[PDB]
Amino acid sequence: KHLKFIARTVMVQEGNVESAYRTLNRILTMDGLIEDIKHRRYYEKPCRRRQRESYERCRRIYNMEMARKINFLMRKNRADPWQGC
Amino acid sequence: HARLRALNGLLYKALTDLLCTPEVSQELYDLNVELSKVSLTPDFSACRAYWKTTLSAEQNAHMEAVLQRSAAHMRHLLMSQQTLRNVPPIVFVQDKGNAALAELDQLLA
Amino acid sequence: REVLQLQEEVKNFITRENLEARVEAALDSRKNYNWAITREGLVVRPQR
Amino acid sequence: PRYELALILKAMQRPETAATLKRTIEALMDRGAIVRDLENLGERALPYRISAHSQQHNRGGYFLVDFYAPTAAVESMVEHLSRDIDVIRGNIVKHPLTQELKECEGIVPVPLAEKLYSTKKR
Amino acid sequence: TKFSIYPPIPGEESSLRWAGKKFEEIPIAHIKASHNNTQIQVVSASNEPLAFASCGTEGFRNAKKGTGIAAQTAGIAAAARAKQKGVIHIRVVVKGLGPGRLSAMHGLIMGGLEVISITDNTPIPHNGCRPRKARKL
Amino acid sequence: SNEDLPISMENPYKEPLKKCILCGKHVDYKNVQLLSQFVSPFTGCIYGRHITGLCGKKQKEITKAIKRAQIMGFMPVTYKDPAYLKDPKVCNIRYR
Amino acid sequence: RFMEPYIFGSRLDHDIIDLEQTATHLQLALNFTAHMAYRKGIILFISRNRQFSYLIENMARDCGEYAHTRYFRGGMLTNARLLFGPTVRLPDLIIFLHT
Amino acid sequence: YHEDRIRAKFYSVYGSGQRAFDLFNPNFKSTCQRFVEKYTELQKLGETDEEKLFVETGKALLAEGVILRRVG
RNA sequence: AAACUCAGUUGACACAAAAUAGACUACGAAAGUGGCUUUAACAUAUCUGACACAAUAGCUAAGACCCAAACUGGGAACCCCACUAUGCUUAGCCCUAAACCUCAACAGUUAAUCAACAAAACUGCUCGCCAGAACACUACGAGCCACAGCUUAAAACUCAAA
RNA sequence: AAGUGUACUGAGUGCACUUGGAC
Ligand code: FES
Ligand SMILES: [Mg+2]
Ligand SMILES: [Mg+2]
Ligand SMILES: [Mg+2]
Ligand SMILES: [Mg+2]
Repeated sequence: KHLKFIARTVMVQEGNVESAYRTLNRILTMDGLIEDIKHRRYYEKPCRRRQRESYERCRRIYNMEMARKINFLMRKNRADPWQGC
Repeated sequence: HARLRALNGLLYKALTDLLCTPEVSQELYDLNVELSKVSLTPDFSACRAYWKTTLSAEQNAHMEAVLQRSAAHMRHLLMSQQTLRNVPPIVFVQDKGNAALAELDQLLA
Repeated sequence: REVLQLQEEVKNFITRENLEARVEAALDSRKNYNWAITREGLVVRPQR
Repeated sequence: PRYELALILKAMQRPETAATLKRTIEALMDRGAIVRDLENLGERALPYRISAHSQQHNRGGYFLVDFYAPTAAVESMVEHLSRDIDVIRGNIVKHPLTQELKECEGIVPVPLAEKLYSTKKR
Repeated sequence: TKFSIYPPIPGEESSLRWAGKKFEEIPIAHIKASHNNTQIQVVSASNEPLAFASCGTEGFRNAKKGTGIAAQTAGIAAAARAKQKGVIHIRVVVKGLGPGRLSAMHGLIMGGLEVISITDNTPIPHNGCRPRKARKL
Repeated sequence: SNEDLPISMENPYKEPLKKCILCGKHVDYKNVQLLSQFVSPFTGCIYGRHITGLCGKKQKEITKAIKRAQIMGFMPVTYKDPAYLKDPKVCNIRYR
Repeated sequence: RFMEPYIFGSRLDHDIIDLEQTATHLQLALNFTAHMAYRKGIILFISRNRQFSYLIENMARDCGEYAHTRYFRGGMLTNARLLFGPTVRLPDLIIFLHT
Repeated sequence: YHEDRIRAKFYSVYGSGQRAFDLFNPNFKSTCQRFVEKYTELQKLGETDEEKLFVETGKALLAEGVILRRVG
């Protein structure tokens, strides 16, 4: 019931349809529509969905913390300033 | 085994669909990886995804590194999609069989 | 103070006596509720 | 209490729209509402096609009838608006100004996630 | 003027044209890319069917339908039909995630129709029909 | 006793909390021009707080306003309305 | 936690060590070290701060007492007899420049 | 310390300026320290209003020749 | 393969389900509660403590039936196709779940750590519950039923284990 | 994958639930 071609439409620039399609697919993935489509191909039972969401949140937070720790401690990799000791 | 063959076909299709999009990662998507085939170990201990290699050595190395880094995420994505209830660890193996044909045709030309 | 202000407002409410005139005046007029906000919290009222 | 009636009316002529608004205010008064004020947001294209009374429309006139009515009058008003044909879509809400703008000092600090992992010697 | 990737506003004086035709007037090339088929339909702005094509029409059978070459052939055939009908420019709109999703556009271009706007219309249900349970092998 | 004894007082060097861009400003379900700022241009998907940079209260208020406008016909559902594309970009997104 | 009694206070989330307590403790520690030196005991300076390893080694050499700033092999004290010899004399006092 | 209020307000109004801290000199006194001293003596004079003390301290240091550059 | 002659666009169009927000952790006693609006509304002493509820499943009468689907059938248990109970509304029933944060209510503490793992360790106070395993979510009786089931719940025999 | 409840069928399946599993 909406207007057509306003949603998920990308104008091809100079005919590089490959680039335009890549941009469109990037948009879909960023908004998670591909996630929804491929997850809704089949029915995930509510228990499984809850477990999956909890696992995803835990993994996201763990990865964020690990990356932050790695970035924080990377500075110490500088060559030894007291070599020979 | 027919079950193993069917599993290989389904996993090949699923992995191709996964790589069709940036779902795994934008970095992986930009590399435009093409999968030659999928083979499951007889005991179901591993799933080898044979991907076609390019001519550029640095590109091959970078693609291999990214694939190794994203294998676990791809496994999780499959198990979440329920394409297979249980998926063994995924191993990405370089494929170079077509080089013989290519260089033959080059010489024969 | 609250009720005192309310009393003043009631004089400007709508009644059957002023119903038609108020309806026509509203039709002539046009209120606007659209306005964006910048990154710094500056209301950007839209020119008409 | 103080309600706001957001009313999208079928786009049409000035005498027609005036008659429809008069009829709506008459219905409100019969239902006992004390109509406070009438606002017009003009005509514009509906965001999405809306069907009503064996018909569909793409342009509509927006209005906000602010009023006070006994609680019971709301169901009757909804039924009346639904039955009316000149109304593309009518909705009734608690008037936003009734709700108090509770003041927030700002964004409170975010500590480490609340006990998302154990504290045992592990 | 610098390029923009949003579609032109319908009912707006946009200087952009294609052979003098306005964007809204340009025919629309629906592309339905399912798991086991790819169908293309170039239809006038009045949705007059101008050209239709599919893997079944091009003769690719069963599994062979889900191939980039089959999609390319379907696109080429649709392009030839539309050209015979007098079509030059086309607004591509696609739904589904079939393998020939891009090969269809490739074949259409190879057949000689200028794609001016790539659009998606995938039927993503907010919440509706409960999908069938998951396979198991 | 001794005048150099440190005193019990609250932190004067503490800075005020970083008010969210909407804090203290009333969100409304009719301000489509505002709500559009917090939805995806290409799909209309509501951005999460990690993208909108809004506290929980105002994020929930924006969500409710968006849903109300969408159901009452004030806002398009599947896309940010084109009339508001030029509005200031208030969401940390990097499509391009 | 155990340094709370010695911490004078916090200044912008930075601890300040009570210099009165530090002065008393340093008086006692220097007095004890001097007494051991006078009694001709063996004093050993230990610290694993590579920034000050060189300074500590030189100070130990200058004062005659011994130093161990390098990696600490396991049991250099518990298994001293086997690592050094049955008759080895163990340090009579240790000074941890860094604990 | 009570003077921490004055220091905070001075930093808010004028920032760190340019008289960088020579942390090695124990007797070092910065522009903020001078403002604190002048504020203290002004309060001791008998004047008690906080804002008046602040503004008059700023003016007095200006007269003394202090370049109380404003941060914002 | 089987099956349908149906398929694509456009338009109309639900009594079904409720993307995104949700990376939020709120409400409720528990079960549960994530579309919108309105109405009604979320007990209490400033303690603990047996009639009222109780997910999914299931039954009765009538409706709805897009989609999904035990069972059935067909195709080469598991896979594909179609379809039924059933999932839905109303009005009544049944009262069981890994009904789980497997961590009872209330008050309090961080003083000296402690089988092990798990959700750091404890104090006070109250109610409920256990006294090896299996026999045994069983038999007998009884209650609810309204007859095929649930709750309560043993004994004998056996063993030095569990 | 395992299991609880429940129902059909003759060990599986259907619905919900738990991790006393993996990502
Ligand atoms: S931070 Fe105060 S209302 Fe959002
Ligand atoms: Mg009680
Ligand atoms: Mg009880
Ligand atoms: Mg029940
Ligand atoms: Mg049925």
